[PDB]
Amino acid sequence: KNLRIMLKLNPYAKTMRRNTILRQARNHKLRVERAAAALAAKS
Amino acid sequence: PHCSRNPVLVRGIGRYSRSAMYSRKALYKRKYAAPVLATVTKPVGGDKNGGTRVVKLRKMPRYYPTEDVPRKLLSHGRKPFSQHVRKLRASITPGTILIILTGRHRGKRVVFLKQLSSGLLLVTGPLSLNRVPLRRTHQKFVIATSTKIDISGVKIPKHLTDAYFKKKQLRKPRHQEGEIFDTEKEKYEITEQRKVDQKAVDSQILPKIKAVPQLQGYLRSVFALTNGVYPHKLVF
Amino acid sequence: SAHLQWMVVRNCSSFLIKRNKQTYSTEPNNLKARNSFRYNGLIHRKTVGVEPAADGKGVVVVMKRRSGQRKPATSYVRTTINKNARATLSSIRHMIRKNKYHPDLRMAAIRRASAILRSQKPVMV
Amino acid sequence: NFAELKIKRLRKKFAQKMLRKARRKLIYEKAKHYHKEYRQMYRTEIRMARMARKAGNFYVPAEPKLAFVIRIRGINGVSPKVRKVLQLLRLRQIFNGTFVKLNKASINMLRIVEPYIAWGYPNLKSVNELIYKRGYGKINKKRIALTDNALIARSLGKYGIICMEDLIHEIYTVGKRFKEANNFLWPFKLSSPRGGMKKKTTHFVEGEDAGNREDQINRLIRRMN
Amino acid sequence: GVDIRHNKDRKVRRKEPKSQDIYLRLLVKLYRFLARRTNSTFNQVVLKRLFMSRTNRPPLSLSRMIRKMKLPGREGKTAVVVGTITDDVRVQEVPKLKVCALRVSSRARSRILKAGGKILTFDQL
Amino acid sequence: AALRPLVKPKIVKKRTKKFIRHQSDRYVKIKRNWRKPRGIDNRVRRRFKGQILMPNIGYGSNKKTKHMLPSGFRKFLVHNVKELEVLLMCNKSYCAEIAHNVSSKNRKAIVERAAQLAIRVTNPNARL
RNA sequence: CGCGCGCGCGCCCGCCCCCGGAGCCCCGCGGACGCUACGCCGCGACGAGUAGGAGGGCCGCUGCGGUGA
RNA sequence: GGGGCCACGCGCGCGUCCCCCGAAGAGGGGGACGGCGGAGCGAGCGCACGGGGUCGGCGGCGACGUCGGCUACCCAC
Ligand SMILES: [Mg+2]
Ligand SMILES: [Mg+2]
Ligand SMILES: [Mg+2]
Ligand SMILES: [Mg+2]
Ligand SMILES: [Mg+2]
Ligand SMILES: [Mg+2]
Ligand SMILES: [Mg+2]
Ligand SMILES: [Mg+2]
Ligand SMILES: [Mg+2]
Repeated sequence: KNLRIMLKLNPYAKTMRRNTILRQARNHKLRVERAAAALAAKS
Repeated sequence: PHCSRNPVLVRGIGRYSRSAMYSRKALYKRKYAAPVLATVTKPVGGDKNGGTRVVKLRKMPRYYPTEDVPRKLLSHGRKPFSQHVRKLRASITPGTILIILTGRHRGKRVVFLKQLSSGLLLVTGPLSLNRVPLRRTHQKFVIATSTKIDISGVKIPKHLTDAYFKKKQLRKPRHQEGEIFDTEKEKYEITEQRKVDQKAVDSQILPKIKAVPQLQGYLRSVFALTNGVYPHKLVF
Repeated sequence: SAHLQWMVVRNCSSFLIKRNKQTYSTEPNNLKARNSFRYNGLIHRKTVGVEPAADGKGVVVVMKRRSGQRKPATSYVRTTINKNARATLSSIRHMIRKNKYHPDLRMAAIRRASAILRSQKPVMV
Repeated sequence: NFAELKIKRLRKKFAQKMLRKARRKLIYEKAKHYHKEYRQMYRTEIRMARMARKAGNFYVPAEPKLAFVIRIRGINGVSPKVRKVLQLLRLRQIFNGTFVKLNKASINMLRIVEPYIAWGYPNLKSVNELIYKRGYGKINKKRIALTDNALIARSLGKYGIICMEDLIHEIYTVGKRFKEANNFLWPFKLSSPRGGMKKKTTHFVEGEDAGNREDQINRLIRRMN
Repeated sequence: GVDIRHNKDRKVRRKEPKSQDIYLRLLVKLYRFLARRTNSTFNQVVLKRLFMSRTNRPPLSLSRMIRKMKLPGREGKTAVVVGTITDDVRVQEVPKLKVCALRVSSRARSRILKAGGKILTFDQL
Repeated sequence: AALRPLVKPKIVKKRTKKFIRHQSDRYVKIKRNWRKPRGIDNRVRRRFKGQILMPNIGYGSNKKTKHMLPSGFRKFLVHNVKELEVLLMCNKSYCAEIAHNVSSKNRKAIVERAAQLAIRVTNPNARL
């Protein structure tokens, strides 16, 4: 639960944590605009 | 002094890594290889006889206690009240109408102006209608309704602060003996400056209110509960 | 020797007091008046003690002479000093520190002195 | 001649800041390697069966290497033979747990104390949640919490194990130095299952908890921890 | 609950000498410090034997000492005992020795010093 | 006014009542002082519900506050001025209490001096 | 192995007092507010109980020797 | 000119080796690695805070029939 007490031990997890956020946001973006494209193509 | 070149992504993490920040702030092309009790220090003086004199600052104690108390250990993030972060519930926005439910002006419907730098809210249930002036109120001893108006165009003065809505009592010059000690007029009396402030605001609040029909009776009435009115069911 | 005197005098002594889960000692020249090796006047080749003046003004200081022991009549030196409570503490502080006379008793002396001078005034109006 | 000494101490601090910066860089990189390791070992299984389902064959995957073991019955009315086997596995109290490696010797023991335990074939997430949260060390015959890597290395670095991840590697992949890593750990002290159990007096074919509940052990760990 | 046993969780060694002989106890104050503050085990052993009782500290005879120190290598080296030294009148040729002990008999004392020997205590050790 | 002690931590007492002996409500030869029961068929010993409770060491009190009065002070008993002057330095942790056998004409003296040295007295107005 | 590696001051060459007190968490000059060493402090694990065995009792009753000016 | 690297200081080498200009080796770019020269250099502030167990550099009301008082007298449940 605590960021620092995790990472005092394992520093690499700050990178693994920074990743897996930017990836999600990027993946969120694609679905939404693309699903919007077809929907606007429906009507 | 440049504002921070590392943006924020989540609290405690940034969007960039070490190698990239290095390049941004250019740590290349910025390499800095930079590599007998006689002395009477502070006290000084001058006076008449025998020559001059050397007066000594921060003199020593007279009286020592018989027993003292040790120090504390150290801690991280125990800020004081003048440094906290202020929050606010989401359903409260400038112009909203709010039900007071604790005090003397209890169960009345009022209007919200803004939030100060202490977490307390500024309220004017306009004195003509509700008999309720500029006051401070707490965001948690109140309900927000879903009933709103547009207030953006309005002039609230600068001088209106937590330092202005302060109580003033507890006067030490007293006999300290008798049937006394809340007797310096015993009472509260109104300045004119408050009056001036209430007038100058409600002058430009009130016309907007009358742009909504029936919005006055809602602001002269009083809220209460009765038979068959369970509050978790009713939306506000 | 000191420990030898001590290992007899822990528990059996006329100046000893043991009641109410507390333990005190009343020998003359005992700062903090507790039953201890560090605080006891009768045991060491060097000791300091502090008392009130008999006339009723100032503090009496007591130091041991180190040369002729086993003849207690002329083993103790005394001074009485009466000044403004900042000169009085400073004088004491200078004795001990600058002569290295049993310097683990410095502030204990001072606290005992101030207590006396605080009492040795019109504590009542 | 004081300045010579001052400079001597101020130098000698270099010996400690540089070492620490090195070691913290070391720990970083190994974990980055282990990341790549675990992926390959996951995807590799899949790649095989797809390559085999394309033909008409099958794929018999490997058998598991380690097991997790919980005790569920108490200490009251128990047999001598069984009281022994449990206290070799260090389960001297209810809802404690230990890892263990698997072979003909171990498995027959588990058949003997089958009705009193519940064991399974765990995954990686469960190993993480156990060790970080509820995971402590045995040191000088005392029980001390894993707050920093000084403790681990000082007692266990002669095996090439200097941090948490090195254990987890040594545990999850049952390594050459498993015995020492486990016996360093104190047996885990867990809380009772949030949500409830069906019936502890029976096997996990008749609606009970006992015996082997191979992959479903992880579902349970989520609720004990 | 926890299925363990408490029959063997107290140990039945000594922690201090059961006597009030005060000279003994000062020795014990000393060797605790040396055992606590040194990297040796000689200190440990001695501390353990000053607690022991008297049937666990039998007397050593002047005869055995000579046989055990006339052996090769044990030339110029001190002999150390945690009890008493007696005399053995069945021995005529008493050579030079450097003994340390608690007690030493009187006849034994004389002969040892008359060969040019020497007697020590644990303090001077 | 009243002499403040040095510290004033809150005090907590795990049990507040006393422990009465068993079968003392029936009878008058039997007293309120605790004597432990030792019979075979007895149920305080065997610890049934709804019965007398026996004192163990878990009711034991914290050590920072043990023999500590409600006022923060701990107590000490005297008979004359001579044994009062030993409290001069512990004048913020411990207090004084004068015995029951002292005469009126001497209590006045002791109080008059304790007030000087700032040594609180937990019974300054008794005989008069 | 880049939080020192040769830093500073006079004029490479030299100085290189330095805590009877440096400067903040190691000072190899001496010391705890703790040091009744039969003392003070810190960690970690445990606590059912008849007959019965041991220990601690500043829990108590009557008298002797010393001692509480 | 894609997103990403606890990459790094550059000056001539300390090296096993290699893609290539080049014959296996030297000289040139660097890379994989060890790493440390023929370079590697180091002060002053602050957020500290998801860092070695909580603080408020935040407040209000109340007074000759009222305030407090487990424990200890009675009664009820
Ligand atoms: Mg059963
Ligand atoms: Mg529930
Ligand atoms: Mg059920
Ligand atoms: Mg059954
Ligand atoms: Mg038992
Ligand atoms: Mg036993
Ligand atoms: Mg009680
Ligand atoms: Mg029975
Ligand atoms: Mg028991």
